Amino acid sequence: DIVMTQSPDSLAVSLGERATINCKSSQSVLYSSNNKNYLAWYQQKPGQPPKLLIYWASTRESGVPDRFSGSGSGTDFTLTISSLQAEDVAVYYCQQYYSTPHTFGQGTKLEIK
Amino acid sequence: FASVYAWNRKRISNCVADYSVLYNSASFSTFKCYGVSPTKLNDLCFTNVYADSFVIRGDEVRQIAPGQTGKIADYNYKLPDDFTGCVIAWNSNNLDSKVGGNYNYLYRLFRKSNLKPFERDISTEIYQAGSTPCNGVEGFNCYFPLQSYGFQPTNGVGYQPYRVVVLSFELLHAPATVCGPKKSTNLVKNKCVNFNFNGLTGTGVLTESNKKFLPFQQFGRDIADTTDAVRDPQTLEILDITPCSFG
Amino acid sequence: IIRGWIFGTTLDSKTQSLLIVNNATNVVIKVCEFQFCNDPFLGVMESEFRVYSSANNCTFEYVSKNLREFVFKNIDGYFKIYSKHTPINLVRDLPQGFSALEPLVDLPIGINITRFQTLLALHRSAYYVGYLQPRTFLLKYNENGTITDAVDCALDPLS
Amino acid sequence: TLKESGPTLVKPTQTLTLTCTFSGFSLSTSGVGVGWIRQPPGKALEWLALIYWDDDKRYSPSLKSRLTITKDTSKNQVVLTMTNMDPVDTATYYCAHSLFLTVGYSSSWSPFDYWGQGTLVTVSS
Ligand SMILES: *[C@@H]1O[C@H](CO)[C@@H](O[C@@H]2O[C@H](CO)[C@@H](O)[C@H](O)[C@H]2NC(C)=O)[C@H](O)[C@H]1NC(C)=O
Ligand SMILES: *[C@@H]1O[C@H](CO)[C@@H](O)[C@H](O)[C@H]1NC(C)=O
Ligand SMILES: *[C@@H]1O[C@H](CO)[C@@H](O)[C@H](O)[C@H]1NC(C)=O
Ligand SMILES: *[C@@H]1O[C@H](CO)[C@@H](O)[C@H](O)[C@H]1NC(C)=O
Ligand SMILES: *[C@@H]1O[C@H](CO)[C@@H](O)[C@H](O)[C@H]1NC(C)=O
Repeated sequence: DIVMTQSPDSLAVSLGERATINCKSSQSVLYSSNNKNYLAWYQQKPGQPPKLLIYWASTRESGVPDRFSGSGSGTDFTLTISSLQAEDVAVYYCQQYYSTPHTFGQGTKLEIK
Repeated sequence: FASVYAWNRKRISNCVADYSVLYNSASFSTFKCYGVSPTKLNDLCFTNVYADSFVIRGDEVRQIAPGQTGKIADYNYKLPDDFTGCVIAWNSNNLDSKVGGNYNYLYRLFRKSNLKPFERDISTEIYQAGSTPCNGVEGFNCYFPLQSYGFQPTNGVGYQPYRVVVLSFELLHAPATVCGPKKSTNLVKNKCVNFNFNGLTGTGVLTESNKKFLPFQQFGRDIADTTDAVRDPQTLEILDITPCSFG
Repeated sequence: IIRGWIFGTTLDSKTQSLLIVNNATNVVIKVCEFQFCNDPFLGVMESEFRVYSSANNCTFEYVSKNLREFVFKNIDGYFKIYSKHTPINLVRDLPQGFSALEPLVDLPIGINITRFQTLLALHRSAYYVGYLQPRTFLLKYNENGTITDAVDCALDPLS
Repeated sequence: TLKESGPTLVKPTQTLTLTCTFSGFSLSTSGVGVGWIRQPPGKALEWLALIYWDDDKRYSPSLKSRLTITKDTSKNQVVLTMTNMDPVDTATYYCAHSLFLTVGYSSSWSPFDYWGQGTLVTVSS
């Protein structure tokens, strides 16, 4: 089991600003037969499901702003959201199929400063 | 063009190859020569030239080289470690990429073992990652082995399709084969010149004659075995050769 | 009736061979790996060519009474062919006389050769084989440049 | 484009079909599936069931006894029946569309890619 520990909880990031969320997998989740990380970042809007933002941790989903972009290495996995807009009051998740049970990020409060 | 997992293979043969029209065409984004620097190609002769053709991403052109690794060079197309030919590559975004995604260009992403150089593998068996047998159906640790580039015209460079041609000059042990062009010039008569007809090399003054060779005969010689006539290989006329005055 | 020869070391697959054929159209030189009938021939409807059953890996192609002599030799990856067509005033016996053979072809193949055969057009509706050795000859040249007579210098003391 | 239709308030112990009505794709070609999810409030999520293209069914081993899925490529749906209701199963019940399990080292099955919305379930008499 590889637990996914988030980065910034009650994030008081200002508007249009770089909001950062790290994800620390407890083990190196890299399937080395890809030369490419996998990780799926998610956005629970309150009262709404989490929706897939970036798969492969570098290949952003369709219709998503590229102001969000994924990063990370080995066990440390960051998220390069360059700008925090007013639409970004949401809850966020990071996970890995490279395990056995339903590992999870825990979810972060996005206060917009 | 042809896929990357089933590349083509044309065996160029006895011909007159002019690698200069290639080398200077300036339309190629990559022209590397390994066994032999490019300008000396139009001055050498081999037994066979092979030309392999396929289509890859933009930033996988660096795995088409001797001694590399990656999903392409591991199991799609492997170049031996003492390669001799040249590798040519140019961008082809407007031809191969189509709106909505061109899903007809596949590549192999799982194989049991890396390819031998110049080996080819078009099978389509379900790959088996884990220990559990697969029985020809998909599932966890039972994967289809081919994926497809979905090329789209609004892709950043390094994700647009590049077409690649790999020329490989080989020299078995035959008697000869294709080589580069051979110049030529006009012929002046009644002057001491340095002539050269096909390899017949000498100096003297050339006049027109009253001999008649046999259609297969290419030059004449007299007693003491000196060349005293020749046929020139374009007019089909025989010419007398006379040494240039001395005393 | 004589419709070309077939050459090579094994006259089958697993090694390369030459094939020289002539239907009622014209000559067809060819170099692949074949599978040759152990008794290969062509018929005469006029449907034919039970010669081979395989044409793999072809490395050279080409398409397009009487006495017909040929000299075949194979040096440094070149397969040379000399030939001459004289008219006999007999039908099928070897005559006497002198007639020099003029070069026809040159093929830069590389092929190894140890064996050869012949091809014949069947019935549905005479030939000789010499071998060549390293000799020394004395050729007499005409004033037009043709060989009119010769001397084999190892026949007898006079020669 | 998935969407999980179903009743909102339930009563215990009986079997319960569940309908993730989708569109935009079929569900029987090599590399396609849909995984079913729950989440009780405040908890992290819990995937429940899954079925692939030639109907390769997965379930959670805990409620393997009670979960029973089937895909509907024709309706662009999935039917999942599910028995033995209890108040700790007070969850909202999601489906998520699988695609090319070759990518499968990224989510712990919790998500996937597509993902509809969810039919709420509360266990109350
Ligand atoms: C070589 O090519 C040239 C043309 O490139 C041929 O020249 C022609 O020769 C004929 C005589 O047979 C003349 O009537 C023409 O006027 C010539 N044309 C030109 C443009 O020079 C020449 O015959 C060719 N020779 C061989 C052996 O191929
Ligand atoms: C004569 O034989 C050759 C051998 O391949 C063949 O290509 C050619 O077509 C034949 N002639 C005709 C008229 O078919
Ligand atoms: C010759 O043919 C055989 C069988 O068709 C094939 O295995 C082999 O690769 C061919 N030779 C070359 C040089 O490709
Ligand atoms: C022909 O056969 C001989 C067998 O002694 C072999 O050594 C030789 O290499 C062959 N020719 C070529 C060109 O390989
Ligand atoms: C060929 O030789 C004959 C006799 O040697 C001679 O008469 C003739 O002029 C020569 N040239 C020809 C026939 O063009």
